[PDB]
Order: sequence, then C-alpha cells, then structure tokens
Amino acid sequence: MIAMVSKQPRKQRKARYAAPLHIRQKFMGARLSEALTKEYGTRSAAVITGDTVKVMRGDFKGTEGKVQSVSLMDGTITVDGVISTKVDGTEVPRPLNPSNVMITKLEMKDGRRASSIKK
Amino acid sequence: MDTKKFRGSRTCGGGTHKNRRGAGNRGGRGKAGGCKHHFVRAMMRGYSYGKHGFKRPDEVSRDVSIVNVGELDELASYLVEEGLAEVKDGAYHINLENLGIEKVLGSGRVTKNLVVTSEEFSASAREKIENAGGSCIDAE
Amino acid sequence: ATAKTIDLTGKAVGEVELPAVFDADYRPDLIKKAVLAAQANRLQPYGPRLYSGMETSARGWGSGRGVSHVPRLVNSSRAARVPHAKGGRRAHPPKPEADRSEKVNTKERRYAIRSAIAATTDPTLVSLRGHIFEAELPIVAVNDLESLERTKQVIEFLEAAGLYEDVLRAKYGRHIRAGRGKLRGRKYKHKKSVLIVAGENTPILKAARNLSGVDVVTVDSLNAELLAPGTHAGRLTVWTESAIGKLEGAFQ
Amino acid sequence: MGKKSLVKLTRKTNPRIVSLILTLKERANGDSAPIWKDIAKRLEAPSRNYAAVNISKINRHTAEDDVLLIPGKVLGAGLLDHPVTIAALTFSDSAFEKITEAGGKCLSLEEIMEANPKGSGIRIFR
RNA sequence: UUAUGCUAUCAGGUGGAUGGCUCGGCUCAAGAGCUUAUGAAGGACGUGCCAAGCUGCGAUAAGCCCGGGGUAGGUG
RNA sequence: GAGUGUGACAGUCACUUAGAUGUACGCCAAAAGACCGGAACAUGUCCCUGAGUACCGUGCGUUGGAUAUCGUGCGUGAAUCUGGGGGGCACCAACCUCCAAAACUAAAUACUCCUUGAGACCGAUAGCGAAAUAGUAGGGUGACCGAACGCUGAAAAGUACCCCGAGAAGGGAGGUGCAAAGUGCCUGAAACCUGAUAGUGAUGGAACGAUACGGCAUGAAAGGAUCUCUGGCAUGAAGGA
RNA sequence: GGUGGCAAUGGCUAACCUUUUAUCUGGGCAGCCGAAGCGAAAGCAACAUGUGCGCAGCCUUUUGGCGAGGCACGACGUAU
Repeated sequence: MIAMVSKQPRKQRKARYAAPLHIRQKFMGARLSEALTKEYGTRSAAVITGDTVKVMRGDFKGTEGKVQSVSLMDGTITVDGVISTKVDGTEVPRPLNPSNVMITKLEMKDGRRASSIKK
Repeated sequence: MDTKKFRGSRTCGGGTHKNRRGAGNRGGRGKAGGCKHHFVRAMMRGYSYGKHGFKRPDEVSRDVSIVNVGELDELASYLVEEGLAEVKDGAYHINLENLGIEKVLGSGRVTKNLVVTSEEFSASAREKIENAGGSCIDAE
Repeated sequence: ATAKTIDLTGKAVGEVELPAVFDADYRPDLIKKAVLAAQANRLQPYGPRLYSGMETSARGWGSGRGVSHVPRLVNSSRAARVPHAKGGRRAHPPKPEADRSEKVNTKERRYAIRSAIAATTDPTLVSLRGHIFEAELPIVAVNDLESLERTKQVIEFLEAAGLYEDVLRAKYGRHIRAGRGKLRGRKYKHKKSVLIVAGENTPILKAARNLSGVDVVTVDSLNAELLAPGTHAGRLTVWTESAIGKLEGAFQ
Repeated sequence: MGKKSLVKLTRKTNPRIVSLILTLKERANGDSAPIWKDIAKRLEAPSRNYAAVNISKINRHTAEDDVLLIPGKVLGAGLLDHPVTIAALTFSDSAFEKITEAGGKCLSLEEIMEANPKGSGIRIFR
C-alpha cells in the first residue's frame, strides 16, 4: 500500500523496498480467474504455495501448475513445471512474479483463507 | 552583467585582470575618501562635509496639506457630485476639513461663487475667492 | 455579441448575450506576463546546505613546496574548501533566501485574464494552439451540464458537442518525457484539452475531473495559466449559463 | 522601413502597435500622406516617450470641431469647454467621460484613418 | 622484410570518462515536540550452529511474554 | 488518467489511486447537575494603599537617546490622598495624564532531533564527509583532522564434460543466455601500452601547420552523374600580344 | 534603459484574510511616491499661457500661413 500522499518515485520505491513482511504478503497478489472472482467477490488474491495458477506472461504463458514455493523478500513464486535447465542439465525452478500469473484453483486447507482473500 | 556574452573574453569587461580585485579598485569602501580623493565626487553626489541649521521636534513641527483655488474651482462640480461639497443657491459650499486640507492657496483662477471654510487661507486666495463672488470662513 | 446555448444532447436551445469580458483585445505579451508571474509565485525555494564543502579547517601550505597555494588538509595534501577543489564548495550556488516571486499589478493581471477569455472565443487561435474540435466557438452550455455526476455523462456531452476528439488526442498524446523529470516525479508530458467553467462548486467539477487533459473550475478559480497554458491563448473552453452570468464584472 | 525601423518594430510587443505601424506605413505609401508615416515613426520611438496629453492642453490649443491626433494616451486633467474630435492611441476613463460630455468624439487611429485617409486638416498633439 | 623510428587508422590490454538508471542528499512547507535516580543519553564488553563488521539485543543477550491487525511462510 | 512494481512505454496485471470503512489506550467535548460567590448608591477633623525604595550627586558601561536611553558602583536620600509620579535641560505656574517601588496570566511568535508532504534542486569527482560494515578506514600524545568504494542477467540459467597445465591458478575446446553481460561483471572515451595495416624511412633540418601541385593507398553508406575527364563552338570585363 | 498596466476624478498596495494544501481568485487606503515650492527655522506661498521664434504635420498661390511638442522671454511664490 502506498497512498497518493506521495507521488514521488523515490518515496514509492523506498516504500516498496523497505516494505514490512506483512505488506510484502500483499505483494504476492494475483488476478483470480473469472469463476473465482465471481464466486469470491474480489478481483485478486495472494498467491499461496500449493494452489494452481496459469502463467499468462513471459516464456511460460498458459502453463498451469501448483505453487511450489513462495519468497516474500524476493516477491517470487515457484510453480511446478516452470524450470530452467542449467549447464549441468539439471532442472532448477525459475521464480515468477505473481502479477504474471492467474489463479485457477485455490488451496483451501486453511479455514482462514476466505477472510484472508476478502475481509 | 551578461555572463554568457563574456564567456570566452577572459577579463569579462574589466580591462586588465589586475582590475576587479577589492575595495582598492574602488578607492575604499562605501562613500569613503570624501575629504581627500573623492572630494569632487562628494561635491557631485551631495556628500560634502558640513552641518547646517537645526531641527525642530516632530511633536511641534507640522506641515499643512494644501489645495489651490484653481484646483478647487475646476473640480468643484466633481466635489458636489461626489458629496464633499454642496451647491446652496448658486454658491459651492466647500469644507476643507473632510477633504483633508488645512490651507487653501491662491494659484489659479476662481470663476464661480465659492464659499470655502478652512483653517487658513493665503491672501491671494482670499482676494480671488472674494472677487469670484464667494467667501472665506475660518475654522474656529 | 451573442452565443447559442447547447443542451446536453448538443443542440442550441437558446441565446445568451456575452458579457463585456468577451470583447477584450488580444494581448499575448500580457498573457505571457501573467503566466510567468503565476509560475514564479508557484516556484519553490532550493539550494545547498549552509556550509557544504566548507566544514574543513584546511589552510594553505604557502610557497616553497612546489604545490599550488590552495588550502590543504592539515594532515594531508588533499585540497579543500575552494570551489575548484574536489569536494569543495559551489561558487555562487542557489540560495534558499533568493526571492523568485513576481509581482503583476491587479489591473494588468485582470486585463490579461480578460484578453485570454476573449481569445477563448476566436476559432483561429484555439485551432492554432493545437486543439481538435468541430463545434462553433464560443461553446456555452446550459446549466444542466453542471448537474451531471459521472464521467460517462461528461463523455456523452462531449461527444454530442463534438469535443471528445480533443480529449482523445490528449489521452493518446500523453507521453513519458525525456530527462531527469522522470526521476524527479514528472514522468509524463501531459497535454491540455478542455477547460470547463462552472458557476459554483457543483458535481461537474468532480465528474469531469478524470478526463484526460481536462480542467474543471469555477469562475472564482479562473486564472491566466488555466486560460492560456504555456502562455499560449486559444484554450478550448465550455462555459455554463451560470458562468456566463457570473462573468459580468469578473475582471472589470 | 530599413533595419532601424525593423529593430524598433521587433522591439515593440503590443500587436495593436505593430499592426498600427504597418498599416500607417502602408497608408503613407498609398495615399501619399506623410501624416501616417510621421505617426508611425512616433510610435516606433521608445515607449517611455509616448505622448501623455492632458485635457488642459487640448482645451488651451483647440477650437470648436477641431480634429486632433494624439500619438499616445489622453489623460483627464483639466476641463474641455468645447467639443473636439480626438483620435488617440488610448484614453483615460475621465478623459473619455470629459470628451464625450463636451461633445467631441473619442476615436482611434484606425478609425481616423478610415474616416479620412489623406489626413487633411488633422493636427498632431503631443 | 630499412633496423631504430615518425604520422594516421584499425584490433586488443589498462583505465573508468560518457550515457542511462538510482532505496541517497539538499532545501522549503505542514505537523509534532521534552527526557533521566522506577538509573537516561553515550560508551565498553558480551550475544548468532557455521558470525569478522554494522544493526538489534543484554548472561532470558539479531532475543522472551500478553492483547489486537495480518496469515503462510519466517530465520536483519 | 497521482504514481510505483511487473522480462520494453500499463486507468483496466499487482500495489495503489478517487471514495468509503474500522480502530484498544488516550485526547477534546457538548446536554444536565454540585459548589465559594456578585453589583449599585448615601455619609466622612475616620483608617489603609509596597523604602535605603523613588529621586538626586558623581564614575563607568551601553544606547539613536542628544544637558532628554537603560544599567549599577559609590555617596546621599524623601512623601503618604490636604499624597506621589510623568508630559525628551532645570525651575515656576496652568492644563492633561497616571498610581510605581510585590505576584501570576492562555493565544497570536521562534526553532527543527523527529513525522509527513513537496520540489525549474543534485544525480555518484555532483548532492551531506558519508547512495555505505561513515565521523568509518586512516592521521595527530591531545584539542582535533578525515577519505575512497553504486550498477551481471528476465531468470544464476553463476559455464557440464574433455585436453594441456604441479595446480581447487590459468589457457584451449565446449556450453548457458536475445546479447557474455563471466562475478570490483551495464555502457567502456582519452592518456598510456601491445600488435597489425597505409604512407615514408639509416645524405637528413626543427612550432609538427596553411596554400598550390604531384607519388602511393583508400574512396561500401552517408557526397556529385550535363557530375568528373578531355576537346570543339558562340559571347566575353579589365587587360592585350 | 526596452516593453507594458493605469493615470491628477493619480498609481501601487504592505502585513494580513480568503488556499478548497505554497499557485490562484476576491478583499485589504495602513503606508509610500506624485499632487507646491522656498527657507536653518518662524513662517509665507506661485502662470489652467501675456508675448516672440519655430521643427514635424496640415493648408497653400511653392511662397507664405496655422503651428502640438521644443526653444527664448515676460510675470509671479519664497530666501537673502
């Protein structure tokens, strides 16, 4: 969150860079699918490790997979199937920005998830 | 000065670079030297040595606001139309207290019946007003 | 002399006699003075700190060492405090105590404002100043424009009046500028499109606010820089009935 | 209109003044009337020395139905007993009121040029 | 095959200018404005699994407890 | 439709924004109650109303304060409503004005450690000394003086395996990546240094060039195509065999 | 100085208020300058043109006339 109090690039980027962890949680937001947005009443939600998302920008547009990992400090997610093959030949996962993906299936093992997404 | 036009001139209009150093290139600071080497400059600029006369206290000394009879005559109709004067059967009745003038002076012409009340009048103003058909009134 | 008045659908539904503010001669020099004065009064003090480059105790070595006579650090040969030394003070920097405010007499400022208002009526000046429109100037709108509360309503009015093309050109000609302004926060170079003038504070001020290039103000908040952006007169303006009525002695 | 005249014109900032200078020189050409070129040179002269003529000078030096050309502003100090037509660059409000009440006309240089292009009978006041 | 050299360009090294970017600085405006013997500010020393500096902390030592917001990651 | 992030320029991808919500402890706070109490006049051989104080002499500082600022060292030193002080030298008189020598008292005002905002400000030799493991490294016994150093890439995908090499150096080969950009890694100028190419060169004279004419090299783009070369013809100023 | 606003019925506001975040709009006549000078002061206090020449411009018989501004007098206020 950064209000129109400060329209200065220095203050916006400082706020993003020194955002606390509870604010970096909100940086993991991604667009919900049409069904999910209709059945939740919100347009976006935070990507969580486990739920299925479709990558819609980058080299891996259209791939659906489960979030393997989430780094809040990096602001990145790790999705099943989104990998870079390294000079060894072994496959490392390529971190993605959550704004480049779209949630298609939500993980609902946590009862707090509904109010987490909205309200 | 125009710094841009002197970009590239070196001395920047000062002549030799030994000019434009300090107060030595002006002969001292401020209006100094008015007795020795800036004597003629002090004559020209009015900074000559000497005292003259005496001052009276501001609490007793007063200047009087003035107005000439010519001015009164040729803007009397404006005064009546604006409210500071009135026409009583042909005579312009003017009171200087609400105008802010305490002495009427006698410069100009008086062409109309003018009844002027003031704290003081010049003699020529007196005769001009009385020959114009008007009158002069003293402020008690 | 007289201007037709257009309803929200854009059709002339009456006449209004323009006040004497509209037959004022064209004074680009005074418009330039007014705009420059407003910009200068908006300007903001700045400058280096008090002793920047100067909080050293450096003193010169003197002659007899093969080095310049500049002040040096007391325990090194590094030069200090002089405007041609690295880390030295700026010679003749901006001063925060400098006064950049400009004065323009009220009479000539109002004369310039009236000149700009009259320039808003000439089609040639407005089109030469960059605006794209197909209406007949000046554009006076009935007061019901002031009561509409949504951007969609404003869009409907502008399309019915043949003014939305200038809003669109402003929107698509908004462009990221070149240079340090981007870092300082002036990322975009914005165009000016339409000046709506209302009789008083009404919903239209908020409804037309978000339109690209559009300014919506009241007669009280009307000034030279609004009527002549960049010191250039010929601004495309929508007057309301209340605004025309209130402009009777606005600057006379 | 050589380099000096063009320097003066470019120096002037009032478009009304510029157009007046150009049209005055054009009319001095076409009509063969040196009055317009003289007025043009007076307007090309520095603006700090424009005519500021009071009503008193006009009243002193004018007669009934006198045609006056003031290369500058008319001010309103003094009285005007007789009606006189005055073409000036500008007028004070009091000057306008006084001339109108006295019965003269307060016209502009363009209007006087359109009224009589030859300038016959017009007398210049500074 | 004229060496040692000279002049110009080109390739490369060194170097870190230029350009672009910048979480920093500076100035102005609006707020807000005391604290410590119930031991302050400041300093020393210690404190991390691998930890030397800074930062935080004080032998309960990059930390412990309670309430609220936040919710799936965290371990400056 | 302020802006910032997101693999290149985003109102509609994300955070936001406009606008609404909520908020513990606190802070202000109206209705309504409890309490000491306030204000006029008449009468007057009545009582009280600030002491080393006010004033003054002299010395000094300070002040625009001038014989007429304020301070205080020494000396001196009153009066009590029928009274006392002031009205820019002193005194006399008239008139006007006040009541000191005891005490408190919000607001309007100053400032910027700190919070927020903004900026015709600087953009890494600039801007704070410090874009900081910066009052640090370092210097001085000390008071104190005081630096330099930003940037890989979209993602480490931070080069597998092989050969040489004493090698956990390095090189070669081979890969990754749109691009090596290969870790003090964006761009990568000049000085300086290494090599190549063009010209010249061991009989040669020096402000390192300008101009004209030649040799050699180059002359792809951005320069010319009645343009370049070589001639003829017509007209040809000054001049003129 | 160049360019402008207004103009003897003159010009401009300062602080400050109005900001709805420094702009801006509308107020704000306190004050300053101009409007009468001379004189140390007390004090007193002047031409709304009496005359001549004359540029531009206009008229004209091309020689003259009128002639703003300008120039030269005359007159007057005050100090000596």
